[PDB]
Amino acid sequence: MKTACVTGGSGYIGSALIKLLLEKGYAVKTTVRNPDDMEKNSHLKDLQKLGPLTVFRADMDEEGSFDDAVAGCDYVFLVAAPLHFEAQDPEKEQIEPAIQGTLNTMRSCVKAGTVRRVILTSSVAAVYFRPDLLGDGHGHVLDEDSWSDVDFLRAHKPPTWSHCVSKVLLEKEAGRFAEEHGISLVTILPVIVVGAAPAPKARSSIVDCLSMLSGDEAGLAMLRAIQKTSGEVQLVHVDDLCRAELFLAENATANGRYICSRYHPTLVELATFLAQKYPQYGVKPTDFDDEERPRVTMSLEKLIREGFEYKHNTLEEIYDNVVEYGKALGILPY
Amino acid sequence: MKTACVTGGSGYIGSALIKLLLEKGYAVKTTVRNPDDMEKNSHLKDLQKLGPLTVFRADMDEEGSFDDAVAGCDYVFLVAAPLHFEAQDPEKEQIEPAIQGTLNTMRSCVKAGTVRRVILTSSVAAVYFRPDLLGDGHGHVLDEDSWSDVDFLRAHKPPTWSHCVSKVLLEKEAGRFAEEHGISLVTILPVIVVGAAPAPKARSSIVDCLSMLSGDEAGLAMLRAIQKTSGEVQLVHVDDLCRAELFLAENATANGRYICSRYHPTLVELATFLAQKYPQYGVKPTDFDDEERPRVTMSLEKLIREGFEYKHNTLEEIYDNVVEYGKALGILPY
Ligand SMILES: NC(=O)c1ccc[n+]([C@@H]2O[C@H](COP(=O)([O-])OP(=O)(O)OC[C@H]3O[C@@H](n4cnc5c(N)ncnc54)[C@H](OP(=O)(O)O)[C@@H]3O)[C@@H](O)[C@H]2O)c1
Ligand SMILES: NC(=O)c1ccc[n+]([C@@H]2O[C@H](COP(=O)([O-])OP(=O)(O)OC[C@H]3O[C@@H](n4cnc5c(N)ncnc54)[C@H](OP(=O)(O)O)[C@@H]3O)[C@@H](O)[C@H]2O)c1
Repeated sequence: MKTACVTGGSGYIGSALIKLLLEKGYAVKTTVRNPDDMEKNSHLKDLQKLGPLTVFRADMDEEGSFDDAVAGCDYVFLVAAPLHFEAQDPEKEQIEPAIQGTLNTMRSCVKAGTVRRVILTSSVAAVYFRPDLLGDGHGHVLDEDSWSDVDFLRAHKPPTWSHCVSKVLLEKEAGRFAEEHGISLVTILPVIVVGAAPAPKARSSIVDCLSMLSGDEAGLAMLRAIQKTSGEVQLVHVDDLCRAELFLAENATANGRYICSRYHPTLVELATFLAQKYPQYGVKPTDFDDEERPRVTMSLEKLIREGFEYKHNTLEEIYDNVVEYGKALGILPY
Repeated sequence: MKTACVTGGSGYIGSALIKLLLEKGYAVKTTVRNPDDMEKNSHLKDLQKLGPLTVFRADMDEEGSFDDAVAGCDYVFLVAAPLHFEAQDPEKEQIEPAIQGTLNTMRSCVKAGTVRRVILTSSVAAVYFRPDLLGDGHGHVLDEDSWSDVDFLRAHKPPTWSHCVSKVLLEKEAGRFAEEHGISLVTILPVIVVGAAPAPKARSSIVDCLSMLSGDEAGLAMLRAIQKTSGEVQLVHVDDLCRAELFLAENATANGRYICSRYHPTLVELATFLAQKYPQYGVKPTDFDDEERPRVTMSLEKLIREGFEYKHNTLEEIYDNVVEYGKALGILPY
């Protein structure tokens, strides 16, 4: 019956979203950059056994190249994103591409004429950087009215500044475009995403949410930075994120942007849980002892108030299947 | 003018609910056991300044004494309840009287013929005691389908077992009665209640939530016992509880029982916050350095799902005015 597009079928979240859509009885069109690279897209053949799944070549840097994948779709899920933070001149090799790639895909949706709603996958990176509140000494519950401070980040350019900036600006641009062209756009703002997916070359948050077990120094540093800034980390199961995305597509009254987040542990509480459940990795929870900081946390109320239900509600349920995914991926050594 | 009854106007929560009802424009009737006790009831005279407030003499052990107080009321808020003590026969001295006193007030509610809805104040004490969930070493989120285990509590009679049993059995019986007589009954289930109220002789949870500042040994043990069991405590501001009670009376869709809770700190997080904001009391957060424990927490979703909004959402807003209240009561030395 209904048809939907997912950009970046080879991606972590995009692969998970394709599965849900097929299981839910959708015809699905997805885009990858190199449909012939079976090292990254071998899962697509398996996913085709669940329902009608069509693969298209596309690149956010090639204008109009999403025209065919998005043609005929009732819903489009803008999941793919550059995400190459790297360095150099981020304003031009990260921020401007991200903004333009988003507008590229948006134009293909207007040219299709069929798209009843675009669902954009942004990030709480576009929510949390509030230099008027961080450093306050007080706790804060941030909601969807909160936007990361682009001006402050451009001025001081702290590490990873271009990530929050890309997300804020691509979302503002996509929203204006949508209003300009009369197309319905809804945005979901995930926290750290945890869980298994079909993608065979996923890295992304799997590396970070598993870093206590692998000892990956970049994942560990990313977790500690979030905790020192917000007094906690925030986690959501990929399958809840996917269901929330589909929920926003299918509920007519859905409107605006939505935090998607479920469990907010401190690092010592997360490490204690992993050490007890997976002792083979030798986690030492005291490695993560930290002061009790004021909590700058994410409000969970918007999706809930509108009738959505998370199914992975405890730490145990959020980590129900990610460890085996990391092992299969090679992210974990055993 | 809509009219509502609040049982136990001398009490902590009862007084704050009276105050809310008046500000919202209700005609309020309330009960106490000695209307002439102006030391204990001075606030009832002060509250007549903000709206119509009539005081009656009633006792839950005295059949029919609530007839006049609930007569002509659209809503009846059953806040009053006998306080817990340690009895040689908690079945005859506590459990059975708690049931009967609840049914006593229920009868007056039908006999009045006007009562559109009864709001019962129970407690998460009727939710949390789940021997499997508490003992299995895993985290859990309890919701409104969870009931404290009466059979287990009777079989093994841990200290204070009769409190949870009294709340479960009286809620069950009140629900049976309401069905059998055609009166709408909604039940609210609060956690530890924090904040200033009009009552001049209030103790209850004010004692417990200030016990870190006061040194009160029974309060500190109460907090520590909850942390030992659940890995945390659960707090809600008395004004949100009062607004939630009113919300459940005025929304015809409301149905069943509702947890009322908002902020769930560990003891060391609560002590750290109090030490930093109230140094004059010499709180030592390290006194609460617990190994931590699996977290058996409360679901907040039911009231949110049905449209209710909490106003005290950070730990600091939950403690926005209770320290001054404990001083005015003499619970806090200075
Ligand atoms: N995972 C989390 O914890 C998290 C949290 C918050 C927000 N998000 C956001 O959710 C989205 C999905 O992220 P993810 O975790 O699934 O990471 P991912 O596995 O790296 O997915 C990124 C996708 O974008 C594709 N892509 C990048 N540049 C492209 C381009 N120029 N043209 C076409 N495709 C391009 C990638 O394909 P190639 O590999 O072929 O380049 C890939 O499929 C992202 O927008 C992320 O920023 C994720
Ligand atoms: N405060 C919390 O953290 C919390 C948490 C969960 C549930 N609750 C429940 O919420 C309700 C209000 O509690 P509270 O904090 O406001 O404690 P409270 O200040 O002690 O109020 C309890 C009231 O019950 C009245 N009462 C006791 N026996 C009575 C009787 N035989 N007849 C008539 N009245 C009687 C008492 O009036 P007298 O002075 O005349 O005895 C008293 O005012 C309670 O049902 C409690 O179980 C409170």
